[PDB]
Amino acid sequence: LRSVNSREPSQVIFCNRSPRVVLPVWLNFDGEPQPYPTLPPGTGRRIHSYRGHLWLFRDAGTHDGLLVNQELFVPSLNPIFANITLPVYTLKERCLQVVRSLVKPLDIVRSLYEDLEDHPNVQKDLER
Amino acid sequence: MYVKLISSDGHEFIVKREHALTSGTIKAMLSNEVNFREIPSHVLSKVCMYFTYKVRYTTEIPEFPIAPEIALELLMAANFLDC
Amino acid sequence: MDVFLMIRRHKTTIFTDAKESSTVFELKRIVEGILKRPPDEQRLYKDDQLLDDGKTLGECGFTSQTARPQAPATVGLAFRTFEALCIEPFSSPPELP
Ligand SMILES: O=c1cc(CO)c2ccc(O)cc2o1
Repeated sequence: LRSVNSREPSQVIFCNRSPRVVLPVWLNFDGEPQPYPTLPPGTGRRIHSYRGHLWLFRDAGTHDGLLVNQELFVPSLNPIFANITLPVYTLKERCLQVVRSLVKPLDIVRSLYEDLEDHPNVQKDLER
Repeated sequence: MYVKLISSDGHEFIVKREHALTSGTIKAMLSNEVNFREIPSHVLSKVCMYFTYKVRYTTEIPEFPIAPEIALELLMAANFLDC
Repeated sequence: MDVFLMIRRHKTTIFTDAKESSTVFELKRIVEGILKRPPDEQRLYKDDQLLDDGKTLGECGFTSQTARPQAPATVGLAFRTFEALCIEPFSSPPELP
């Protein structure tokens, strides 16, 4: 999973249709994730990218996964609109998100202990 | 077609059959009433709200609200029901 | 537009949707199919206010933007003389750990 060094400019608008602070992540030519400045909720940003480049987006504070144009965003030939939205989380994952935000890293089963500690992470999703 | 989901404290929630089939655990318990000995009403009502929320949004999608007081119990129920 | 409701009486709660243009009587028909009671033996309430069979749900304050799927509006139900409106509250959550 890497960006194609096409050198063909592609105009892109990062549109945050989510209540989260979106963190854009660019996968460089070696697959390494590169973070870009964050987007407050409901805000947009015109950015300069290239054709064949790879972008994914997360919650800047918790790294929860987000959808762009309903996982990976690849700028194509022209600007292209990147609609970042909340996915329909599972009720379990949604509960884990809320509990994670109220407790620092409980009368719960040992299996759910590891679920709370298995934070969302870009490197883990990249292997997936 | 509707099914009945009974909480631990006796509350009887009547939701659409296809809504309840979202949880694989509930489909096994139906194959039409289900009694939940471990899930109180203030948790099971949120689960049913999630069924409608999931079927409707699966337009911009709003956040599913979870009050902090019910987060831990809803987590255990969601883990058991695998939804 | 769809409105999302909890029709509640005693320890019963029905999760269903309806059109904002549908009438109170048509909602009683939905209840009839589920609880096997005719509309003439049903009273519907918004909080404490009795709803008239001819008025649409939108007229009664059940709008698509307030009766949301993740937070549905509550319609009180009362069966038949007519019993008083009784809605058993949900259990109380424990103290915050
Ligand atoms: O809502 C609940 C609350 C608990 C415990 O408080 C609970 C425990 C086990 C289970 O399988 C489901 C549960 O659901």
